[PDB]
Amino acid sequence: FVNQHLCGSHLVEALYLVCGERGFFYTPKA
Amino acid sequence: GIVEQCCTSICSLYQLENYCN
Ligand SMILES: [Zn+2]
Repeated sequence: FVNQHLCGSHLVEALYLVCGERGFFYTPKA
Repeated sequence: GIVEQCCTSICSLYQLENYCN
């Protein structure tokens, strides 16, 4: 794997691919 | 944290794995 630069919805797509059916938490700073 | 870091800098898939359930 390679390092990635992910912003916005593109990070949520990556999380979806990595975690799949385990699911995930998307927790941005406030 | 992860959100910011991936966008401001760079992040790896292994880092993202810390966010799976
Ligand atoms: Zn885009």
